[PDB]
Amino acid sequence: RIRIRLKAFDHRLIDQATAEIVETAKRTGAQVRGPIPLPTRKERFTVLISPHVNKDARDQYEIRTHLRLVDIVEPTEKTVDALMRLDLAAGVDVQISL
Amino acid sequence: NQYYGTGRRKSSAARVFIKPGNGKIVINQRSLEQYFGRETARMVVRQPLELVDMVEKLDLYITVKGGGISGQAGAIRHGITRALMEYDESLRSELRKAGFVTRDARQVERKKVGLRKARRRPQFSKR
Amino acid sequence: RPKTLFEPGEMVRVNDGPFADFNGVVEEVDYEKSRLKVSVSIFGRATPVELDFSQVEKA
Amino acid sequence: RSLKKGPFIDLHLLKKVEKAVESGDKKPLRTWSRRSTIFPNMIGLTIAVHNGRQHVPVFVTDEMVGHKLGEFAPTRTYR
Amino acid sequence: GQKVHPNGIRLGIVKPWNSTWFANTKEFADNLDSDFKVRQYLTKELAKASVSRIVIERPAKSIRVTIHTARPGIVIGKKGEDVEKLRKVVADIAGVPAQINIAEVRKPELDAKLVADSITSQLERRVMFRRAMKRAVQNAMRLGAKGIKVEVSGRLGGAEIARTEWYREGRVPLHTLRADIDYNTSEAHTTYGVIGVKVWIFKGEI
Amino acid sequence: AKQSMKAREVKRVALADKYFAKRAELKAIISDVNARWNAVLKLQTLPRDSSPSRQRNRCRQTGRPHGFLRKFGLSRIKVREAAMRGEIPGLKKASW
RNA sequence: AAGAACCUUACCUGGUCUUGACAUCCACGGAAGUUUUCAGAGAUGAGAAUGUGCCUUCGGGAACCGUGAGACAGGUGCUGC
RNA sequence: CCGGCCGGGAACUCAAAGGAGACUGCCAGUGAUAAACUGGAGGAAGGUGGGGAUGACGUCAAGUCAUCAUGGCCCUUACGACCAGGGCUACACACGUGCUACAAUGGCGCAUACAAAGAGAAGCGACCUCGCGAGAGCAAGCGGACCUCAUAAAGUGCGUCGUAGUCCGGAUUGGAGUCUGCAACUCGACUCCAUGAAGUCGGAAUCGCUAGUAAUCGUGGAUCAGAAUGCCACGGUGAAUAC
Repeated sequence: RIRIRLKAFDHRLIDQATAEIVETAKRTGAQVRGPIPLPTRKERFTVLISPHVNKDARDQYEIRTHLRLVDIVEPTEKTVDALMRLDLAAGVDVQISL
Repeated sequence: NQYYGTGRRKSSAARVFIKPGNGKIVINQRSLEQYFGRETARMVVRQPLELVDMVEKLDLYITVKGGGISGQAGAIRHGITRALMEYDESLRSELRKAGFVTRDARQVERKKVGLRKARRRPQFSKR
Repeated sequence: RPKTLFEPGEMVRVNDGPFADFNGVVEEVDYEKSRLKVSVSIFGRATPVELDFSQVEKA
Repeated sequence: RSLKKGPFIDLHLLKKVEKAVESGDKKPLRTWSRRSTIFPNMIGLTIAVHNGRQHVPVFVTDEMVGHKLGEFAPTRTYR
Repeated sequence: GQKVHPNGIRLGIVKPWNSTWFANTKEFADNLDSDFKVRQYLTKELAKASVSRIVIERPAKSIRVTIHTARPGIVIGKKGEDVEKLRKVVADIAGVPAQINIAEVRKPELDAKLVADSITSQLERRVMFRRAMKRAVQNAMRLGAKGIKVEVSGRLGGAEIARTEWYREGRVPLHTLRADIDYNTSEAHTTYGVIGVKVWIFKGEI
Repeated sequence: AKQSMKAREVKRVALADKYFAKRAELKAIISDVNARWNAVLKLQTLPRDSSPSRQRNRCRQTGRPHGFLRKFGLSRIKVREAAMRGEIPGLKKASW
């Protein structure tokens, strides 16, 4: 009943990471819940596009922090011993809750 | 046992579950008159039921969420129309002739830069 | 259990969680939750994990 | 207008006030602080308040009880 | 003046981000500051080596930096000692352990940043800028794809009337989001002022 | 290049880091009523440059005090330039 | 200017320095830090209490501080014809 | 245990990835047998469905040397720096952009069901306690579908005011204060008490808007120690008219 929560900027990277996570959980076979679609947080910024003066001209930027949680509920000894070093992705933020 | 219709009216989503039973309906654990029957735009949820004219034939149960009163009313009406879609296709043709099948694609417009509102430009003088 | 309470600067071990057989150091102690955080170095990244005193056993 | 739990007195203003009441009557000295709170116990000073290019003397009287020292020094010049 | 930055509009689908790591806000600011310091010192040190791109990945107590370079031998130096040394000073300036990575870029005169740097170096050498653009477009057509556009602006012969010259053959569709147009700019300092060079070029068929 | 301005800023950051967070969290605790004094006559003796209100959030690329953003720690021009260069991760140009 | 209470100020009155508040190469000795005094509006000018590290082949390894001339540093000064 | 209670496929809103879908596709008429135009069936949207980004060669020697960089000139024992005060907030006037209202479509007291978009650790801070108040402690929860900001308001039911310079509006002024920050006189926001200017829908002239639009009503965010009637952004009700 532990939950693994994952944050990323690239949804393709986080989906491939959680796909390898569920593939390593299911490569032998276990009762494992898939990743949940926890909502993406959007940081939006409107800043001025000219150095001196603007009236209508501003540029608009957005950061989408995509959020997943896989919630491993089934204990498997090989999964616990080797659920590290699977994705090898440097853009993925990992947290553990219970 | 169940006949289901969702319906959406630009910020409101409903879920309509119908058993064949008594004609009294309920919306968010209270009746139509207790929810917005005192308010305006009350007849739109009766329009698909009074166009075909059944009153006590079916038993409705609707949970609606999001939006305002008329958005919720339009979502409930459109969930009733998807229930009639699940019923039959001749009545689908009748509701398409009436104008209730289409989900309303009129959402609110975004606020744009350099403007006070979505389309309202700020006033500028001649000089 | 004897010495069931841990302190910072003392090595702890994970028993039930998925981080057994790795080194760890205690970062933050929550008195209200009655449970402790371990900062594990894994995937090149410092990762805080929250665990229970009766759930883990020290080495 | 300020907080009723504590008045604001400068420490340098307080030591000037204590030295001035130690000495007694004294010719005015130039003080640069306009952020001050006065009291009826220390009404009687002839301390002068600085406002930019000109320095004006201030003789405090009995009716001012909580006013700033900068209120009596006009910072701006009008015709 | 009125054009969008094409890399900045292609970042969503075609151009990869130059930094791909993740951070929350209170270390996001510090990571941008350390990223600029590392990139600025690395560009200053390897401007002689004529590098193309600097890509930073961080696991939040480590940094791993990949330099796309025309000549990897100049950067790796003599038996890895020089590259180990600037890896050491990058670790010292970032406060985290550092890994170095070298990616060779093929066709250096088809690489976008190196064309701007070469035209900048040629204007530092004070050869004719018009010949610099013709050599750039000729060599790109000779050993690569079929679209490149060069703009050279500012103090072109010291004329009073301002004039921007740009040379044109091939296709550079900038409004098309599918095509991979690499664009870069550079500044050349001379005794009559600074000259700005901006190059657009696509690489491959889709 | 406003290096005087930036040196003033980093000097007051260093002085505020030296005279803050050693007794600053106890200021309200000592001053407030627990459910004049020598303690409060000592408390009204603190200097003025040690406060964090002395600081201004300035850019780190340039030192420009206007147009700042806390998340990037940069002025608006250099936020735009780094976004269009790709040096800011995840800052795709919004288009809704 | 997506933020003017002396402080974010770039302007004014008054008080202070010409290697400078900020960067590098030098000659002389030392770390740091915490509670204060003699004057001040502060910038600033001079003494107390305390620890005195890995130490390199004992050149007291290495930020940091106080003196001095040139190298220099600084300018949100002018020129967007 | 009337608080969405717990085994449950997760039915279903929802979130978030992979896709399907809408391409004049199909049929009639028009067009020259062409492109194309009009109408109709099906369908969630039919004719770039809606909106946004995307703004060619060039013009205005248009704007920024004050974001930064740079050519020339200038000070470099003063066009440099450190300070304490003040000014950037002045005031016989003139113009531009907005906010509040001139009222009954409304004002005051009570009850009443929802929103969407967000942000939160040098923070968001429910709740305990006192006060007809801004609001004062070691109070839980949260670094975020959980916890907080956060009672949504116009609206709907009443009771009252009955077309008055008024139970309309709040300017200005005087008392008693909170919060922030070392310190609100110049020079922050508020609420506790008191007064209640002008204002009776505004001349010549002039501005925005073709549908979820204009109007109107709330809400969040950026910078921010504290301070928006501005800016960005989100939702509720939602027109009239294009011969």
